[PDB]
Amino acid sequence: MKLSPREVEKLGLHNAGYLAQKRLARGVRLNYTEAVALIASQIMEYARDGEKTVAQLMCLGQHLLGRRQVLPAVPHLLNAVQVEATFPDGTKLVTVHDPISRENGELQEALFGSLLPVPSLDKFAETNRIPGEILCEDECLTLNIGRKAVILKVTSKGDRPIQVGSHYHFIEVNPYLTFDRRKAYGMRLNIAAGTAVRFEPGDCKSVTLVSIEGNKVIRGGNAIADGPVNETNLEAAMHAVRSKGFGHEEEKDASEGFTKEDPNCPFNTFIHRKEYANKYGPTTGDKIRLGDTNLLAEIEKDYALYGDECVFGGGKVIRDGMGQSCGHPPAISLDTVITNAVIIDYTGIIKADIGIKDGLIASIGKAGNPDIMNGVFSNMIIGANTEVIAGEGLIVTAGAIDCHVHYICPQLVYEAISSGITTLVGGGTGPAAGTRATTCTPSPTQMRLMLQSTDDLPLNFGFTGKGSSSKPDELHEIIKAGAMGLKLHEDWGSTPAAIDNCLTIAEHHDIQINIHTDTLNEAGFVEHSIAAFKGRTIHTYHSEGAGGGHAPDIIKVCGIKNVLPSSTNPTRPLTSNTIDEHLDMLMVCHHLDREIPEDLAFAHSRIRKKTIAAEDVLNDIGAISIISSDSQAMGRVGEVISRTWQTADKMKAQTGPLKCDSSDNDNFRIRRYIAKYTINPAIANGFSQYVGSVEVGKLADLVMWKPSFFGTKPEMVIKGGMVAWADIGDPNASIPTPEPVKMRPMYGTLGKAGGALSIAFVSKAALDQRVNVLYGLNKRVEAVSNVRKLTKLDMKLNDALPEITVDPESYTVKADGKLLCVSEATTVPLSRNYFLF
Amino acid sequence: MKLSPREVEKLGLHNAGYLAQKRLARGVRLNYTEAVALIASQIMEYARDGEKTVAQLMCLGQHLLGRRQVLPAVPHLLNAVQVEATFPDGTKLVTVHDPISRENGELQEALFGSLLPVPSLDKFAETNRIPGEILCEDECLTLNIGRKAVILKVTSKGDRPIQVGSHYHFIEVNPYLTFDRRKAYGMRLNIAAGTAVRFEPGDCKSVTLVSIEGNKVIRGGNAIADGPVNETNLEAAMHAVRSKGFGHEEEKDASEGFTKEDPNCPFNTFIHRKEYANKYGPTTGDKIRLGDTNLLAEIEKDYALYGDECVFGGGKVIRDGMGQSCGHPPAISLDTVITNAVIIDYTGIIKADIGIKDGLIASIGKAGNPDIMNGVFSNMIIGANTEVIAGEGLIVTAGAIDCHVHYICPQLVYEAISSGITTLVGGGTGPAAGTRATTCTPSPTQMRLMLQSTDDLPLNFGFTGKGSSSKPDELHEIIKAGAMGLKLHEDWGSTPAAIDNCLTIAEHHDIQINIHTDTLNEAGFVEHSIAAFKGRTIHTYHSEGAGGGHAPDIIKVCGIKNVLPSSTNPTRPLTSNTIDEHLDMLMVCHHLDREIPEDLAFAHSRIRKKTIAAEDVLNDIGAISIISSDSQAMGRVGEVISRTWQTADKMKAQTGPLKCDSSDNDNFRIRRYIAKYTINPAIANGFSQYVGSVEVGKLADLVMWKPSFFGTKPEMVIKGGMVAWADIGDPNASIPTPEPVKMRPMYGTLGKAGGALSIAFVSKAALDQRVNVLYGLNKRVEAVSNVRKLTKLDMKLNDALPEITVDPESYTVKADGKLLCVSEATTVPLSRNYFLF
Amino acid sequence: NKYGPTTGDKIRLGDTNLLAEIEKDYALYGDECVFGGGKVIRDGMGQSCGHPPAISLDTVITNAVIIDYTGIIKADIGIKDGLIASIGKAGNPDIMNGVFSNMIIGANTEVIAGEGLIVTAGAIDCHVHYICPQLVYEAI
Amino acid sequence: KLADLVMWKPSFFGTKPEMVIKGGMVAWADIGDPNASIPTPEPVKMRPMYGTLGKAGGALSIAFVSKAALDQRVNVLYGLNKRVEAVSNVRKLTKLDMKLNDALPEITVDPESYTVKADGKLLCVSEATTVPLSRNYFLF
Ligand code: NI
Ligand code: NI
Repeated sequence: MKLSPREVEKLGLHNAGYLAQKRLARGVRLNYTEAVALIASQIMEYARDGEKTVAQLMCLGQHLLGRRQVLPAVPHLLNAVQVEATFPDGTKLVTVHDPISRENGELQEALFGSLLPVPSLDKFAETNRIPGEILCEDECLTLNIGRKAVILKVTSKGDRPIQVGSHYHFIEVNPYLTFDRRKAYGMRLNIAAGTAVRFEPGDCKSVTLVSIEGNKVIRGGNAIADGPVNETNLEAAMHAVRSKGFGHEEEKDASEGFTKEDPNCPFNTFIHRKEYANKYGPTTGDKIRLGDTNLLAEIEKDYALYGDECVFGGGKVIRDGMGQSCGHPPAISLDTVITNAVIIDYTGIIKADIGIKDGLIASIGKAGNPDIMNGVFSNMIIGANTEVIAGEGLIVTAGAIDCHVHYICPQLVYEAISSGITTLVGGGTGPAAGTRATTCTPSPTQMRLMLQSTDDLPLNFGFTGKGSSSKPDELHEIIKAGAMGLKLHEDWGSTPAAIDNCLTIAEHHDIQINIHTDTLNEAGFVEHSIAAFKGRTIHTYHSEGAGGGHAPDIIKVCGIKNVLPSSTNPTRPLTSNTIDEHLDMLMVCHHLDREIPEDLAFAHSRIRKKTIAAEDVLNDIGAISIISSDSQAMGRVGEVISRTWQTADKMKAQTGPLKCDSSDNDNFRIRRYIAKYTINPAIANGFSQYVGSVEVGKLADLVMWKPSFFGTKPEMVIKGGMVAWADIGDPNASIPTPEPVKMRPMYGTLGKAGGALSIAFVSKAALDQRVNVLYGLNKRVEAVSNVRKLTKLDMKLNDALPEITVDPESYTVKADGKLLCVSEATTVPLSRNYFLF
Repeated sequence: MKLSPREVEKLGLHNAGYLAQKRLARGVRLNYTEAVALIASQIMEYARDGEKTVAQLMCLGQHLLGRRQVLPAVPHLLNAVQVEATFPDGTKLVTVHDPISRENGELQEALFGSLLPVPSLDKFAETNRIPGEILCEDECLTLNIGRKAVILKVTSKGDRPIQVGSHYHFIEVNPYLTFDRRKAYGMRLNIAAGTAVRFEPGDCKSVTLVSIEGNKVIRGGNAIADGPVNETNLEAAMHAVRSKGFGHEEEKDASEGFTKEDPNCPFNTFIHRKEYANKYGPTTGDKIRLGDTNLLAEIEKDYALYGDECVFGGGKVIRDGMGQSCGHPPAISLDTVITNAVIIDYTGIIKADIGIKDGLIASIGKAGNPDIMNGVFSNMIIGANTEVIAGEGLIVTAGAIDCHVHYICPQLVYEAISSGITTLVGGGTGPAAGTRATTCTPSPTQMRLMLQSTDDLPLNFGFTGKGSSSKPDELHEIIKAGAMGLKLHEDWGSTPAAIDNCLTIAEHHDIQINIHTDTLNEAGFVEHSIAAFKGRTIHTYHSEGAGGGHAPDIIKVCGIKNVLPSSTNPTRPLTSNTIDEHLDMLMVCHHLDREIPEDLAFAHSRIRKKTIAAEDVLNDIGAISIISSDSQAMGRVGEVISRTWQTADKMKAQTGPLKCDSSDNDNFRIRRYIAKYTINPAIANGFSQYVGSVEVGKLADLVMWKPSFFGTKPEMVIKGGMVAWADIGDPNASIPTPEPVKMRPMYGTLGKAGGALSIAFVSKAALDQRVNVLYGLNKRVEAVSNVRKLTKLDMKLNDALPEITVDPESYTVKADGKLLCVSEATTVPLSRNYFLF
Repeated sequence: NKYGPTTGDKIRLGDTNLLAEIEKDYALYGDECVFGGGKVIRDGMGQSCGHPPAISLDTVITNAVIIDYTGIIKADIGIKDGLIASIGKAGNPDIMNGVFSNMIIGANTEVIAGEGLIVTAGAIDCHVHYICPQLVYEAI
Repeated sequence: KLADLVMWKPSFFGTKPEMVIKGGMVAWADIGDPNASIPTPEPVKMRPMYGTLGKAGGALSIAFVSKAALDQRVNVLYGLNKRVEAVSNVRKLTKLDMKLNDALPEITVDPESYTVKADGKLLCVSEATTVPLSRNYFLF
């Protein structure tokens, strides 16, 4: 065969398209992935026939699928489909535009080549909301306010077309443009940023120019007016215009004035809010739908001055001397800048540019050129050494932190980073039996081996040891070796003696203690474990008890002040299929038999509907502060984020807005829930200063999202200022977009680069021992700290302390005397519109 | 499932076979890949049935497909199909020989197991050239000229057979062979090299022996006659023959004489030219078709003396004391040798052996043993520490250089090396928006990160910085950090001031400047950019301007002496589908709207049929010297080679042979076009002393091609004397050939070996700073040089300087006053016979 | 005495009878690069301020008498990245005439005073017997 | 075995070696003035040779550790350029394994007079007023 790599990936695309074809043939409404796969594969097959031209397939691709063959969200999620295909002329790109544009598609065209029976149009059932929509006001914003303005008359004496950008210095335009070059000094076109004005040969146009702001320094272009804006440089520029032969004709009666906040001012350029949001992303007061959920994030504020947005492209703002600063020290220029980004964080939902330098979030605010723009600080200068990432219409979020990973395989690392998790904390050594059940890395030899094996991966890593011992010796040994925490587990012995020993060791070493308590109640009930805590800080994994813990009342720990509670994802939210799944999964895990009464009694005592339904409310009100994975140990590493937002959606459906929220937006709920997997795990584990939020000085572990895909599939995962993972298409494509578009690893994953972008979190004892030198780790290594004085009040936005009471018989849960109960959710968002399987 | 790694690959093979089955069922004629996939998959399914023997499937595989179910080239491309399958008695290899041997195949057998409807034989349409054929003369070559010859009478007294090779010392043969051992001293069988004479037990034969040449030293065998050929050693050998009991019987009247250039001489052995070309590959005067193209490469000369070809195998020349030297220093022994290779290079098209030592091309000439052969120099000795690569009937070409790579993903690196590109020059940091448009690596941090990430890849790498600045500060900073060139780009500002600044910096630092001129004509027209050049050397990317540049007449730079122009592949050659593809590709790239008149006007001004037709003539006459990719930025990395040859084919179809060519061969055109991606990029970028040609002293970045597959899919890519990538079959196969045959990475890609075989090209400023030590690079690092005094006359075979004139209105292009116009090509070679998708 | 000999002067080489005459001098009289308290090489006077950081010399030997097989001259030697970056006149092109871009004294430039000293290329000894490592110290 | 050799002049045996070879390379040697025309002239001192410089001294030596430490690969943990080997065969040793010194006398010491008997015979040696290998050789 001699198959090249692109043939292999195209064969995978064809297999996905054939799966979509079978599903379409049996009459199900396809989702986004299936529709894209079908359209791409059918375009490839029609190209393989060789009886069509590229334009014919551009027209044909719009007829394959209609609105009735796809889910109601697909027409909004699916704007175009690029694909490469080998015609008789060779490989050609062909792109379908708005492929879903009819009520019904041509199903014979859609299933062509598959040799499957074409289904009748009746087979597609009938039953909406736009994922990622921007809800704007019906207002026209006004650009370039408080500036000196002049309306000039320009005529082209050239024989070729001449576009000029919005921020290009107008006195330095092509010499074959004739106009009053004296009145264009220190001026730029008063038009929307990133747009242009075109002068066809001989064309005559009346333009409006507004003064540049900032330091008012002209650089670049033709070097006609190289220098600050003043009278002497104006005379020098006019002498250069006359000498070098640049078109100049005085217009004595030109119109002069100022741009005002006036609808009837002749110098003002207006732009509708919808057009503004389409061009640069939403501004203050707009709202964003988070995926296909019911949550609306309103932009609390916006750092941009309208008219000076940093837009990169051909003939756009970020260019030499216009939006790329040129006359500044090389060493204050940003390494990277994410432009026009909507930042969702636990602190707020804002619109800003994120400047990244040396792998840290250098600044958040307005970027650009202080020579040309107002409001640009010295930590936000875009220089000639600055890479640009376009955040127009994308959401920037901090990389998620998963604090309950079982290192059972290295493929869960790829699955986690592909979903936007940049930090894993947990324990394990592989698929050994001890780590399938526990997040313990027992041996120091295994600690060294796991720190060495994960050294090249572009994630932050933290490993915990086995704290289930009644004497402190081996705990000291494993903390000294690199363990940043200890784990008490029922399978090693989670008795009160072990709890006391592990907690005094934690107070000695300033590490966090994770506990999975005794489900059998063999040494005592939950009150005796709480007594063993002795008021000391402790993190409780899966505090509900579905993952495990004192049957039935482990959930009482959500009311204790010194206990930091967390939840695992497989119960988030309660749904119709949750109990059967969890019961029989528990039976599989524990090798239990349904036919023996004791085994089924244990299973039913441990998997409880009422206590999970209470867990949902406790997550909503802030009594549970962290949502983790428990990966491959009753947990899914790639669903910490999505499941969290699903919970939020459910709690808006069945409880309405929170008290702090209103009918306008869901900003407080969004902040509370995004804190559960970004900042609260970081505070709990003791590395809050490095990761967990989009804050200046923190590591640049960022995740880009389309608002239509928020919570399911990110556009790219940036690790330490470099793109670690991203959605990319065919490597042999003419552009990056053509199918198959997969979440692939980028240059941040190769060589010794992935270690240069990330941190290995260890204990203070291990860093004092310089385990990064002993083990030969290329990664950065930092010590965890500030975890022993923590109470529930330190969890951001999740500091509630209800008085929990569980009935021993009926398992009814009351918080402050009020019953906690929520209905089962028959559906969830962020699941079915997005995933092939 | 517990799927082992081989089951996954066999499942992929089955998927490819099922795709081929669906295509065959709808009645298209399969290509090579589809036919191989179908035959292998069907053999696997018949084995899975368990009702067939291996012989039954050997016979059955020849009847699945006929000549009417496959393209006309497939019967010549497809000689056999090996496949490994699980029969009821375990895993067995079954291989089909000449699987296309009927007009029509058994379509029920071909589609067996798929449950698809068998198509009637009428559905396959009707419409020849042999890919890779060797056109030889009707002449018989004569072996071993000017040697002393004796015809002896040998008889076997053994009870089991004795086969003797062509170069084995005949006095050293099995003791049970009786013959005149005195007349066999210093003699070897006068037969074709690598062949043998078989003595069945009791068999009595008459053989002809000719003297060995060179130093005439006998080594190895039975150690009967070790030493130089003389009288004293003859007497010692005869004493050893008598003592050790070797069969000896004097033949007083044995015929003796000399081998002559005479057809009717009794001592001469003749071999036909077709048999010679089949056995050892073509010799002087033969012709080779390059793939399925129109082009015929004639062997200009051959370094081989007929009779002493270095052939490796069982009982063949390269053996201890016959073709493997024994009495030389271990150090002068070659590390490896490519034998009997046809070398296509811009210098010439020759037949030679390539000796590689320490990762460099140690020598080109005749390899072997100077003790036994004439014409072997001390830099071409095959010793006991020499690996052998068989170039018999294969073409060896220098690894291609792609000078316009956008480092958007690391998968394009695999795509490039799998197609024969060994050196990438360009810029980028990942899928950031700044690098999807430009080949700029802006930050020094990103320069370090990218040099570290590509440290283990087995390719040569060169990174360029962002030169679009009006002051030199950040340009100095990024050149000092590792950048070996700068890119001026319209997206950052490609104005005359930036051009002047970047060019004076280039003159300072001795790096090359690549430019993407201003398409908007915002600061100047093309004459003003040329004025900004000020006669200084500059590389111009995609000089035609489809990729971008001054609308419509950037192509005028092809006439400027100091400009080194290049073209990108997606316009190479003009075909019927090119304009629609490029128009709508530009529309998606620049986010343009077809319904806005200005946007469509810009798009039509940029994508022009007349200049895209002009660049074909300009590449043919040599006015365009380099063909690059522009990978994933309107460019395909894996088609730099194929597209180039496609253009050559087109320009032979529509213009005939060049002036320097004749009706016999196309050697000058082949050299001119192979210079466009091997040597000219190397000269332009400043590392032509290391890579870019099959020349002694250069790095051994070689690509071995089957002549039928030349230009599409190489047999292997050697990097620094080690096989970096190769076409290999199932890992669990009994031999390397069985399907699925994929181009896989070899041991050159693992560990710290990939860096040991490559060069990272940096600036002189960076090598003086020792960035290979600062960044911890295991790769070799060299400085680029000799790029500022270059003119068009330094590009090899592409030094033409036509006087170009473009019409402002009609876009008509004239070179020296003559209209340049080429017809659209409705088909191309090297595309459809070879690729699955 | 102040800056070292200029064109036409002569220097006795040690206590030998050999006189090295300065063949030529790159200095413009009045703009000698002298480092010290209240001297020429200062910010904005003889130390340049308005140039890229990366063209500044790493080191500059000032007012040096260079004896070499090519000639016996008087010049400043600019060193950058461990190589002899340039030989000529160092200083500030804002204030001084005859300063090229490879001879700019910036704020990242170390100064060695060659006033009245002779500069020679390090000798090459091609017949060393590596009998001990102490001869290396004696040689250097 | 490792080539840890010591070359002595027979007139100087036991006091001052001519050279100490470590792993086939001269580690230390008696050498004279570095600027002498030959190695012999005074002051002749025992000086360290090229075996003691750079990463050569580790290339010629062995760091003896336990088996537990070699299993842990402490040569990799600590970044040692020296060769590392495990000690072994020390638990089954008796007096009879010491070469040429395997005698086992029955020793008896008097508690009061400290008189020592071996196999019942008094052990007594006179004090030596002089020793060789001390005064003919050492300056101090
Ligand atoms: Ni757990
Ligand atoms: Ni370009």
